[PDB]
Order: sequence, then C-alpha cells, then structure tokens
Amino acid sequence: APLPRLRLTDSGGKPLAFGLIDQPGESVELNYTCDQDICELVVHVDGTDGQKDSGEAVYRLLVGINAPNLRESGQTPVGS
Amino acid sequence: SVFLESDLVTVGLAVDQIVGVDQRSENFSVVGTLKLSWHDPKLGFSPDQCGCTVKSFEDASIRAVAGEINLPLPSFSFYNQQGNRWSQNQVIFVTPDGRASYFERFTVTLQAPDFDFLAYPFDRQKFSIKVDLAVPTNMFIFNEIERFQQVVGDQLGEEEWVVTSYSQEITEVPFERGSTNSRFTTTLLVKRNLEYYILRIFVPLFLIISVSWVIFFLKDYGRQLEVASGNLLVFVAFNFTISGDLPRLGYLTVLDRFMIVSFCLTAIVVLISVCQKRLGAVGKQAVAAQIDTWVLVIYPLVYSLYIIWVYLRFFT
Amino acid sequence: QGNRWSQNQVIFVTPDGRASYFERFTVTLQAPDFDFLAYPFDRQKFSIKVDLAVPTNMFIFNEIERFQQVVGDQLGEEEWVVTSYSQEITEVPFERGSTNSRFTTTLLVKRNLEYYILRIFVPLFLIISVSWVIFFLKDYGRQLEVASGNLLVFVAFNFT
Repeated sequence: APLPRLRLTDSGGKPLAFGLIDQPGESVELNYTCDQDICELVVHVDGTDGQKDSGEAVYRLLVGINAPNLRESGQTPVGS
Repeated sequence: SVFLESDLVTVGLAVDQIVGVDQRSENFSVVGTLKLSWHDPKLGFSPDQCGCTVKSFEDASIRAVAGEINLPLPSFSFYNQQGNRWSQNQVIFVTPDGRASYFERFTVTLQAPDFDFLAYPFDRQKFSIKVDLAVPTNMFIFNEIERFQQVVGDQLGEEEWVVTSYSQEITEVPFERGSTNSRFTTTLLVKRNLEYYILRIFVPLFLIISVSWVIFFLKDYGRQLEVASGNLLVFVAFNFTISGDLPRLGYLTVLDRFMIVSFCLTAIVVLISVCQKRLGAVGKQAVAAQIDTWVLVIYPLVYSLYIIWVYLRFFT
Repeated sequence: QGNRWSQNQVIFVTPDGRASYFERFTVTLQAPDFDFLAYPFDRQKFSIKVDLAVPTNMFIFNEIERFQQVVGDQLGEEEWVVTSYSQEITEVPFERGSTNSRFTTTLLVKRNLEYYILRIFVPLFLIISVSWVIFFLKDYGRQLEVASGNLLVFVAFNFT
C-alpha cells in the first residue's frame, strides 16, 4: 500500500506537527512535545492524494507517550 | 458590493410515503424529510473557547434558536398545515466559518382545496407541498435546490395512489407588511389503480346487463318476466354490495350516473315484460315478437351512445 | 367549540402608531338555529360572529374592509352552494354593563338538488310504476308473485 500522510493537530484543528518520511522510505514518523498546561491532540491519517480507488489498503499505526523507543519496542503494549 | 446582499439559502425536500387522503374534507398526509443550508459570518466562533469544531442545537425550532442567540435566522412554515406537526431528528449545527444547516423529519397533514372528483374513479389529482420563508426577501431568499435523496421513494408492496411525475420550483409571493417572501413548491401527479375498479365493478355489471338482455330470445313470456324480476333484485344486491367503494361526496360522479342508467334500463325491462305478457294473453304474439326484436336491436346501441356521450362530456 | 388552530399570527406596528393584526384560522362553530325539517330541500344560514372583549368606550368597530373576496372559489364541485352573503356591524349587551361591538358574516347555502333527485326519486318512481302496471294482467297468480317480488325489491332499494 502507498505511504499515507500524517499530521498532528489539537482539538480545535490548529496544526502542531507534520510527518517526516525516513530515508528507508517505508514508514512515516512524527514527534512533538507539550508546552501548555493541558494539551488535547488529534492524529490525522489520510491517503486522499488523488481519486484512485485502490481498494483495501491496510496500515499499522504505532503510538506512544514518553516512549522514544517505538522503533524497537520489544514489550507488548504497556500502560493505559 | 456597496449595497447589502441577501443571504442565499439552499433547500431540498423528499417524500417517503403518502399515508392518507381524505376525500370529503379535502386533505392528505405525508411523511418526508427537509433540509436547509446557508452561510452567515455573524454565526462564526473561535475554537479555543470551546475546544470543539461543531456547535449544535437539538430539539428546537429555528425561531427558538433565533430567540435564544439573538440573531436573525431563516424561519419557515408549511402553508396549508392542518393541526400540529410531528417532528423527529431536529438539529441545527454550525461550523466556525459560519456555515449552518437544518435537518428535520416530519409528518404533516395538508389541506388541498383544488381536489376535483368529478371524473371518479378516472380522476387525476395534484399533491402540492409549499414551504414559505417567514422573513422578507431582503433578509433571506431561496437560491438553489439540493437533491440529497430521491424525491419520491419506493416502498415494498402496492399503493393505492401511483405517482406519475414530480417537479420542484422556486417562486416569489406577496408577504404581510409588504415586500416579498420566497416559496418552495413540490408537486406530485397521482392516479388511482384502474385494474381494481375495472375488475371489481364493471365486469359483473356487464354480466348482469347481459343476463337482463338475453332473456328476450324466449317466447314464453312468464319465464322472461320472472327472470327479469329476479335480475332486478340481483342488480340491487350487487349495487349495495359495492356501495362500500362509493364515496359520499354530496355530488354525482361518473359511476353513480352509470349505475342509475343501468337500474332504469333494468326496470324498463320488467315493464316491457309485463306489457308483452299481456299482449300474449290477448292473442297478439306477432307484436310481442316484433317488440322482442326491437329491444334486442336497440338496447346495446343505447348503452354505447351513453358511453360515448359520457366520454365526450367528461374526458375531452 | 373547542380550541382554534391559527397560522401566520403576527402583530406589527409603525412609528406613527399604526398597528394591524393578521391570522389564518380553522374553527368549529355551534349552530343552534339549524332546521332540517324540509330535508333535502332545506336552506341553512352559516353565521360567523366576532365580538370585541372590551367596552365600546375603549374600542369600537367603525369600517369594514374587503381585502379579498368574502367567499372564495375552489376547483371542483361542493356539497353546499353559497347563494348570497352579507356583513354587518352591531352592538350587543356586555357583562358589567356597557356594550361591546360585534361583526357578523352570514352565508346562505343550499344542497345539490340533482344529486338527490337522480339518485333517489327516479328509481323510486320506476319501482312504483312496476307495482302499478301489474293490474292489467288477468292471471292473478302472476300478479301476486310480481307484487311479492316488488315489495322485496322496494325494501332492498330503501336500505341501499
């Protein structure tokens, strides 16, 4: 399946970060840090580059908080 | 633009099911869906004061929301509404840019003073649904028509009324305190089920008329008189049996006139039979045979001429 | 009688002080003066009375305005046909003395005569003629049989 676009926005839609394509271009990654007292985030994943009906493209999403080792987690999903 | 511009409203309506027609009070009831959309920058807000992208109002009419938020909104009403209107899924939601939309599912009864049942059961009617804005045209005006669904929906099973065609139009009509208000009209053209009436009424009536007609081949006039007397009673029995499908409107239709003519001819048959019986009693059988031939020749011609006259006077 | 249904009810005023009221209504009214003794050849009067709820020293009807036709035309036939109409302003006794204004609209109506005539009287005449004609016969058994059948035919038509 083709690589989709990734971006991070708050609950109001204000953009905060955008995805970066790695040199081994098989995945897209994102990073952000919290500055305000309370931050509510929304993660956007879309593949609407054009109007092609590709069909049943399926992707895996990995997300973590205070977990910079998401590249090689090892452990099964922990915490809440 | 130096001058202020009227706000543009997009409207659309769909009909789901016709649930009843009252032929004496001249009204019908319908179930459907209505949708409105307009753009107003005065309704815009900032996301950071609520942490949301959509602000919504539920279970409230447009007038109530306008009174609560103290801003002008495009209220509407049904022109020929009779009694209260049942509403479901009523919601108004607004985007930060100022785009607003209205949704409603309704069940309403509408007056139809234009009904005409003169040609019953071959009559064709018009079902008109009118939506009028309750504001002058200088504030809000209908601009576009949106087709969110099929205007006329299909349902399983047969229907008493069959829709042949439909149309939608936007016009302007005079408004109270002068000025003008927009009107959105949906018109449905309908007709009845002809096979039901034909097979249920006309074939048995034709058979009864044929029974009354065929008895003139007999030369024993007592049997002819007895069969005519019985067939008149059979005709009356069939007439009241089908009286259930005979609407009481206070004025005559085609079916009533046809029944009256058939009854009159059936009674004249008995009268002629009595006259022929007396003539045969006196000894003038030749005149009776001549009368038999005359009746056999004349009766279908009279029926055909009456049918032609009715067609000329009611269908052209 | 009962509640009244109203549509497009609005009151609007101008800075000079000129105000007007508008309403579209559907109402049911009692008519104790009905008389159906001469049915179906009876004639009836439909009276609509509007009474002010204030004494005549505060408000009073002064003029009659014909903004539209008093009786409107509609497509198709009607059970009741209006022959004439009239409008008048009068004064009637009011509670706690004084007087209140009244505006009355009267409609004269009649039924559709051709319907009743053609649907009832001609078949009845034919049945009576059938009962009358049998006396020319000199075979009295046939006359008795036809009379017995015609009585049942008459009963059948009557309940029909």
